[PDB]
Amino acid sequence: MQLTPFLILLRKTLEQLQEKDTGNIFSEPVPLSEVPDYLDHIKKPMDFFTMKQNLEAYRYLNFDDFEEDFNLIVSNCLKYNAKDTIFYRAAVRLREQGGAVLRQARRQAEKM
Ligand SMILES: C[C@@H]1Nc2ccccc2NC1=O
Repeated sequence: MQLTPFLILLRKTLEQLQEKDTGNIFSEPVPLSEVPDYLDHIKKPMDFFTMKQNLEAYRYLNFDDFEEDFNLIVSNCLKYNAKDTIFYRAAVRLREQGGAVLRQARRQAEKM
C-alpha cells in the first residue's frame, strides 16, 4: 500500500468526523484552565486538532491507530462528564455518527 493515498484518506476521514461535531466541542484540547482537575483521571487527553498534528507527523500509519485516538476523544468525554450533561450525550452521538464514518473509510482503505 502507498503512503500518500492513505494519508489523503485519513485527512478526508478526519474532516468527516469533525463535521459530525457540530458544536466543535472536540476541535481543540479541553482547557485545563477551566477544568483544573481534568488530568486527575484522564491519562491521555485527545482532540481533533491534536489528531491532525499526529496525522501530519506520520504518526498514523494504519487505520487502527487513527481510530484509537478518535475513540479516546469519545471515551475521555464519557469518563469525565456526568451522564446528564450535554457533553456526555455529545460523546454518545459522536460515537454513533463517527462509527459509520470510520467503517466506510476502512472499507476504502482495505481496497488499497
Ligand atoms: C470535551 C469537553 N470540553 C470542555 C470544554 C470546557 C469545559 C469542559 C469541557 N469538558 C469536555 O469534556
